[PDB]
Amino acid sequence: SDAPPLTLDGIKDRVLYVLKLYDKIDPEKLSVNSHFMKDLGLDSLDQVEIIMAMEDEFGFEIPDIDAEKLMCPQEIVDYIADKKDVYE
Amino acid sequence: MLKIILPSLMLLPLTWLSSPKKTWTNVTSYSFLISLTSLTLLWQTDENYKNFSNMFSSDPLSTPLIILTAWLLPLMLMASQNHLKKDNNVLQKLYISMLISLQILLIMTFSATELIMFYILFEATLIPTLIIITRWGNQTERLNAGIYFLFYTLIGSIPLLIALILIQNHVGTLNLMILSFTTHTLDASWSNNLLWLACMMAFLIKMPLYGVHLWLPKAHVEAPIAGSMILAAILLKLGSYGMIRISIILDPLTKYMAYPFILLSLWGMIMTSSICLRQTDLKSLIAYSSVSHMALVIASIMIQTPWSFMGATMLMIAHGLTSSLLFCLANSNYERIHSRTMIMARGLQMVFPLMATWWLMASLANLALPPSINLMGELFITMSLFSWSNFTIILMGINIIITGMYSMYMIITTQRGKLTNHMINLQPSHTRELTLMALHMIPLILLTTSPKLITGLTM
Amino acid sequence: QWQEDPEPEDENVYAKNPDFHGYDSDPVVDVWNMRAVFFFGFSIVLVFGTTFVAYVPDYRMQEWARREAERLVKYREVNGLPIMESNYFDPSKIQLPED
Amino acid sequence: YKPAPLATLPSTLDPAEYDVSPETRRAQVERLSIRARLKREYLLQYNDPKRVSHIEDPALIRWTYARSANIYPNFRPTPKNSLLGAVAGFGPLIFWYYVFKTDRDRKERLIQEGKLDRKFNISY
Amino acid sequence: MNIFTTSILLIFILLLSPILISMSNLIKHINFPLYTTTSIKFSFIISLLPLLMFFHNNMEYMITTWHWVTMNSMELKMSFKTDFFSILFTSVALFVTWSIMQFSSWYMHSDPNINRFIKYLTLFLITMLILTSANNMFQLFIGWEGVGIMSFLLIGWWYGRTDANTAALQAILYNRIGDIGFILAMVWFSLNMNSWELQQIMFSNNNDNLIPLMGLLIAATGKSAQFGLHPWLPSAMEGPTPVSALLHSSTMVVAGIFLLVRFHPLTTNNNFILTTMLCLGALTTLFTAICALTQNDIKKIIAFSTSSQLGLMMVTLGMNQPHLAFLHICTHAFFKAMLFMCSGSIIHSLADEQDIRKMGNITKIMPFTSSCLVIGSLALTGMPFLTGFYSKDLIIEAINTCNTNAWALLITLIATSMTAMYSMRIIYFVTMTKPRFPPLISINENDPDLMNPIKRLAFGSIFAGFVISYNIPPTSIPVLTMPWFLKTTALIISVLGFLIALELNNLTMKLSMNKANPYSSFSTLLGFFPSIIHRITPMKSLNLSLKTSLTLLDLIWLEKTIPKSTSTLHTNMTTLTTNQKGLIKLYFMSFLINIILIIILYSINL
Amino acid sequence: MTKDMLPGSYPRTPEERAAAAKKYNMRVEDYEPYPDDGMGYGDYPMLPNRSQHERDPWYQWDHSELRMNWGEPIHWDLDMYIRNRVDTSPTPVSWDVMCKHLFGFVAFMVFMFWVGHVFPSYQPVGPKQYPYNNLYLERGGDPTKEPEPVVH
Amino acid sequence: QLLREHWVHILVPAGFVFGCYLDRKDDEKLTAFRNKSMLFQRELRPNEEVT
Amino acid sequence: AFCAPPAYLTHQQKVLRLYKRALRHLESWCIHRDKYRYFACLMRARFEEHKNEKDMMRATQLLREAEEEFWQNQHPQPYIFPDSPGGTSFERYECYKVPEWCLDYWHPSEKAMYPDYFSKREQWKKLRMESWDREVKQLQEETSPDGIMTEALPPARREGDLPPLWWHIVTRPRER
Amino acid sequence: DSWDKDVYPEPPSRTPAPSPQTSLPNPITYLTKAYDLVVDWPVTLVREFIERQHAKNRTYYYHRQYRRVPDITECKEGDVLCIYEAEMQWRRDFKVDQEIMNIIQERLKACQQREGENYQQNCAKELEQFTKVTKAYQDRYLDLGAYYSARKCLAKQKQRMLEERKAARQ
Amino acid sequence: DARFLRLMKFYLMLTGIPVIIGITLVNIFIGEAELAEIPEGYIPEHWEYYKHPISRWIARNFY
Repeated sequence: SDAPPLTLDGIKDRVLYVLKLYDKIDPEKLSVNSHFMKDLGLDSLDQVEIIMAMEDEFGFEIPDIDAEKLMCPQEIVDYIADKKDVYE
Repeated sequence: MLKIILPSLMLLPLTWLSSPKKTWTNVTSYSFLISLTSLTLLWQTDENYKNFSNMFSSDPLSTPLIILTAWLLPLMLMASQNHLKKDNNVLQKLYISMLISLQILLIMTFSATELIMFYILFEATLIPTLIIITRWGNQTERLNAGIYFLFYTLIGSIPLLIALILIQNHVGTLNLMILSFTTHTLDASWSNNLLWLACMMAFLIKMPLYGVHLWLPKAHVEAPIAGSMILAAILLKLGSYGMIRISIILDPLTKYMAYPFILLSLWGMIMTSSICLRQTDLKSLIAYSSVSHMALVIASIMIQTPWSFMGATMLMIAHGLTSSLLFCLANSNYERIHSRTMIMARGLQMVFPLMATWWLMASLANLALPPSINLMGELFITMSLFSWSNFTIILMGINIIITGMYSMYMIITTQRGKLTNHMINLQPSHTRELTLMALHMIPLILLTTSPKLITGLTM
Repeated sequence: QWQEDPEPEDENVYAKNPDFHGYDSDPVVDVWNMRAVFFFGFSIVLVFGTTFVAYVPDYRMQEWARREAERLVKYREVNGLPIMESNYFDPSKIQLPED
Repeated sequence: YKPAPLATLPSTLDPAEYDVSPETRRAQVERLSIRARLKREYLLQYNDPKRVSHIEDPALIRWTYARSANIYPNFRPTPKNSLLGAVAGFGPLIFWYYVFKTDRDRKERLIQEGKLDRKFNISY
Repeated sequence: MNIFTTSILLIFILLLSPILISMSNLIKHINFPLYTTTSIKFSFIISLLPLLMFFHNNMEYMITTWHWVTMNSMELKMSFKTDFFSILFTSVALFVTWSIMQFSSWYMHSDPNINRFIKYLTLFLITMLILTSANNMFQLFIGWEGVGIMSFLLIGWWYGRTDANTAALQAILYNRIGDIGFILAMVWFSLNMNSWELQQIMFSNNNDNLIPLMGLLIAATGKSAQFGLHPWLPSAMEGPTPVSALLHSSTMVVAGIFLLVRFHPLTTNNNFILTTMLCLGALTTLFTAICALTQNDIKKIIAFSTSSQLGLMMVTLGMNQPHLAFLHICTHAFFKAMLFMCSGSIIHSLADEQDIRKMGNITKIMPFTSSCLVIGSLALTGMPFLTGFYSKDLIIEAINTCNTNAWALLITLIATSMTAMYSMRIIYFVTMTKPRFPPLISINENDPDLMNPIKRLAFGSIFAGFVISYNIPPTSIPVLTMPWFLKTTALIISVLGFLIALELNNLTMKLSMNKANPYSSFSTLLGFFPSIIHRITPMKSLNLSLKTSLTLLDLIWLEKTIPKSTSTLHTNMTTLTTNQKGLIKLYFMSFLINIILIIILYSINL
Repeated sequence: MTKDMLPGSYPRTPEERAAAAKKYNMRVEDYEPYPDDGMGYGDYPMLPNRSQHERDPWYQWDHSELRMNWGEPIHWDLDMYIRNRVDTSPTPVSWDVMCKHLFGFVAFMVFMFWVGHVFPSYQPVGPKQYPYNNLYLERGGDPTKEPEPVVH
Repeated sequence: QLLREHWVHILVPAGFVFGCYLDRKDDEKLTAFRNKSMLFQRELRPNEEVT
Repeated sequence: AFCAPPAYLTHQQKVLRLYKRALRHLESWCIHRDKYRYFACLMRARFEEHKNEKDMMRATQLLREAEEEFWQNQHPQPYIFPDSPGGTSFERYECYKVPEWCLDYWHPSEKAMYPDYFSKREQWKKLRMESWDREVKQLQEETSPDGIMTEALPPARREGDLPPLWWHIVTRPRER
Repeated sequence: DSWDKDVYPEPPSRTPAPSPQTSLPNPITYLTKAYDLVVDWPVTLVREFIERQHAKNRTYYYHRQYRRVPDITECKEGDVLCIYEAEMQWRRDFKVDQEIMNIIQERLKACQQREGENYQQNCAKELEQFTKVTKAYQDRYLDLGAYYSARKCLAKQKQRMLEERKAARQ
Repeated sequence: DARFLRLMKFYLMLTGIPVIIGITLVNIFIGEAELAEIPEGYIPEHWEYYKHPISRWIARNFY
């Protein structure tokens, strides 16, 4: 009855929202096209820590082989959206 | 019982005497009208049976069948229109002028006063059948059914013949409603024991057992649909009109002698019903389900009790419709997909949202459903058996459980699930076929209301 | 190669006569046949056939049963007889063998 | 833990999946090429225009034909099969033969006294 | 003799109106749920008048309405029975169902087909009242299996999710077993009493009616899923939550257990099945309760909770105190059909999330449901006057007072402590335990299509048992003597089941990793009953159908014995027929043999 | 369909095995047919007994709902091993012990009832005392025969 | 008129008539025990026949 | 969903995957959230310790018995979301997602409604039929003569061209 | 309905004799008195109007009496004529021997329903009437198959009498 | 599916309404004859034994 659909902006303004709570990276100087391993100083293990918040933010647990690929936070906005069929 | 046949003769020229684009229409319309003329014989105000002629006759047992056959004809004549959409006008006529003969010959049998006229039409039903399955089959294996369907039906027929010969030598006339009266008590001799075989056996080929029933799947798998309806509807469950009539002369021995054929059913009645879980060929699936039910009817006649016969007549006719129905339900998909496969089109009800409600009303009638007749037949057959033996239920219950699986399982793997997205060739529905399932059920819905009609000799 | 014509691929006949009922390709044979299917069969044979699903009285002499039965008790039960006496064919007019 | 044929074990156990050796590794590559060439055909044929009918699915057919009309030629008469079919065919057929018979023939000796009082029964 | 008959039929005419108008080219014009739900409102209004007639006079009519068939000293007539059993349940199973459609418009909108949905409930809602109202044992049987069939079709509703198709079919598997021992019975009575209807059937008070009566247990265990057939119900929570409310707590689980109370004067005169009422019925009060603790999906937890309550009804039949049961049949609906009714309000507000781990402050975010859920679960166990006393009291008074058994009391009493110990769980992890649920707040509430029905079950769950306690004719003579620690048992014991569950679910707060003992893993899943059976029977009782019955017997043996052994017999004798070189130096030496034979033939006869 | 695209009979002559797995579109080593002992299992594979649940439920297949692609040939008994009938899904508890606690529960469960049936939890009182002898008239009797002797 | 592209419709009901006659020629062929049956054996008013 | 899982080509993702599932089998033990948040950082160290070892034997012979213990520690009923495999609503909304080819059987009186949505449809399907032979030709001339073939996952080259196989993923039905 | 259906004095009806304090209106008679003017009063007028049109075009029917038409013991073997009459005379009584059993059934249930929990010693009169019937029924028609013809019943009645005069010999 | 039911529902009404309306009118006006006893020898006319009007009309024209 409720649960209004997103507009890829309540995602993008909400994904980056999440990443700023992590406190080990992202000192309010990241961006939307900011890769993880090469220009933020993460491990691969530090990446699984990221996707779980997004998983815990929507409830559609990402498969094994899609967190392997999602590094940029745009790519996270870019996969959430292709699935949930946004931009009507 | 003459005003029926003689019009049905006049249909046979009508097809050869009609124009091409007017022929299914005329012949279809009157065949319905033949049903009404094939219904006047319901005026059974008394137990005094309607012995019209010195050869033709009637009963409460036949009058369902006689009605039924004239009702299957428009139906079966209709369901094979898109099938053979392309063919000569000749075949498009001959397939009518051959198929009708089943109506005319069976009427003569089911009305018959005798056993010869039953006999010499018990096998004259064969010419219009074998001609079909061998001709309009769609498979390389069409022919072996025309061999199996042919010979088993005959290899038993000939002892059956010889016994009718013998009975005449002792008595003279070999007819009904006389042998019933001038009946002698048998000596239970070995020579007289073989007679009980020969007079039961061929009918037990029709009603298939756990044994000889290999002709029944090979037949239905390969018939287009009209070699499947009648072969399921009134060509099968024809033995009963034979097996009830002939059983009357020789009751004082068929107590002790009939335990095998009874018992060979009540195993196969469970096995065929349990085979009918783990199968692939849909068009085979139904063929066993008929063998499952009719195995109960063989467990009916050999007990001679009224509710047992009633348990058959409420079951034969209750099965012929729903059987002839379910082939159409499959024929609502084989003509679209062209494969007898229970898995290829599984996630329907997105595309045929209504036809599902003809599967669903049917499969329920396939199993024992309370406000129905496939139960009332399957119920009374249980009741008589509980009298015959209080442990048949240990065998019956194993079926009605299983019957609650495959009948519904046909719904699951054919109307529930993710659709096979890769079948563009799903024409939603021909109004041709879609009204078949009406012309099966609305009989049941009405016939279920007042089944005072459908009962046998006894009620 | 053996030189038979190839398979005829699917036809997809809901392109002309999207009102195609199932009977023949040409538009005006479906309509004037189905109306024959319904009326000759589906209307009258059910309706006028079901007119006998209620009519055709005393089907095998059951309605007549109650009358004679209700009669047979009120004559037999009032006077002193026991209903359902013991049997058919009284021991008179039946000659059993000896010993 | 103890695996069984039913309720088999996970794949993280069962020490395949670990031996990345060029004799074990090549398998998981070549199946996968064998697999991709094939699915790519279905992809190349699913969304092909002019595909108007369904798709054949021959392997599905090879399973039915293998199961229905390709059994009897593959028969060999053996024990474990001739002994097994009789005990599946005639066994239960002969088990009950004593049951229903003795059910009756014990029912019959009682009826010929009255020790098994016929209550209000009419079904025959 | 006029008003009473004229209404009890008329409710069906109300219920046949939604369906008989469902195909008129009219449903697509109007609000068919409200139409239906409006009819349901008048049906209850009409239904009270019979109930208002019975309490005043206790009249128990036996309407027929129809003659179906004549059959050899059995006039098969439809006919309706009504005596304290199809006069109250007929209204309360109807009343609650008013509180389902209103819900089922709110829950399950954004659905292209409710009109098709709502159709099927009234198909069901008719069939259950038949089962209830049916005089015959066959008219009943219509309401036996049509009830079952129609649940297969709402459990399996989203006709993907074959897991839901299974758990629908799983029920039908066990329901068509409950079919059997029913049909054992309805066969036996005919074959000993040519009636099929209850009235004459009662006259077999003295026949040692042992096995038919045991068949009813099979019928009981199918619909009223005890233990040999328990697991279909919780698995059949994959369907929509109102259906789980309507069917599987108030209008199907009653069926099997309702059957026996209509046969209550025959379970009286036997002392063996009168036990296995208890020893089987009470098993479920214990087992499913233990199972119910360490589950997480609510709709399962409520489902399990029926199965114990389901048994405790049978435990009434564990003695000859049946009328208490029917009183517990009623009250069991004004609770369970609140919680689902209350749980979908919890769920559909937020996402389809329906396990408790992911929510913990329903008190504050929803002060409404967290007020009425408690009206359910508090009143459920033993709250001293909220209809789970006027039910539960008179139960526990008897169980510890009749000469029944020893272990049955314990497992009940231990389990009667245990209706708390999972209600405490639900009413703590959901309603307390500072929240945990994803951030988006989409809670829609105050919708008068939601409160107004939730209100009434609360009004019902509080008042009705009292209202029914006195207004009914008192039978089942109540032993009330009960020294200090018998009459006071259900009260303290439910309080006891709070405190432990409080400390147990309070010690999960402290930082400590707990050990995976078999306890709370045996009971976490099911007691392993599905996990182990649902992969041997369909691997044995299904693999005992291919290689012994199709690809052994029907196909590769039987196709040899008669046909191919015969064809081969002839074609082998056929080659030796006509495989001679066409000479005459051979044929004549072959003829001359015949010449000698017919000599040597004739020269013996003489 | 082709004759030598459909199955055969127990491929002896190990050169032939290539004409089975490449027929069925399969890796040769992985293809070992049935032991041939008796039944008409011909040149069909074995394909270890995976229920179709352990298959990674993500990854859209060519045949949805069924966990197979357009080929990757079929387990013989793919009627039971679909996600409609059976699940051999690896269970957090082991079969021999899992099959033990259940039957170990019940066999202990039943034994208490018999233990309890010995010592029923009765209430220390007498039985009822009915109005008349044992009423002989509504319980069901014959009030033209004798009266009955019993009385309080 | 034209070449009678539809006349077969007359064809079948001529059979139902002809059958009802042949069904009746059967009747006057038997025509015995017209009243000699023990059951009815009713002498009529002054008029002539029964069946 | 949108990729293919190949052979798990190395120890890394095998562990990230193990960490993924194993993590999820802790919250069902740690119902409360504060309780949960603690044990993860400890188990975090259980990997961050012995981070880099390079002993492939011991890497496996730690990673192998890592489940010989975890299996006897995991939770039987884990927390899987709605829409997740095995979970509620994994397939609920699949009884409606019709495959969009069937749309091309509606006749007028059903598509006489809205002459625009089909005015779109024809200019979509014009793109499809007019982009096929160019599309397939790429797959033909794609350098896949022998050997490795994962899926080849090919894009559109920078042209006035449309990518490879796209009717599958695009034009698929929505969700809800 | 005739006076053969044991319609024992139809009301032993009680009486309305309230005794509540500050007495209330009873919804039964506060509503059934609102019922016999609103749906009974129409429907009573309609059938009151249906009746008067029936007596305009009144039509009669009758019962079709039948005869003795001698039974089988007078009847000859082989002679199909005689036996056929007697045979369809017996199946013509096989109903009336059996529609009776429908009436007792019909009468054996309504008794205890108009007696409730009395149920016995007030339905023994009807129950003794039932065993009396069923005993002759089984002694008439029990062992028979479904090909029941009077030659079988006649033999059933004739096997039995032998024991009736074999057990009177010791 | 909708076209169909619209036709199924119609062509049955095409003869169901002439009947059901017609059969309500016969019973309203007339029908449901009564018992009677023979006038000491009358030779009833073969449909003086059946109740329902149309049923004792069919029996006149036929049978």
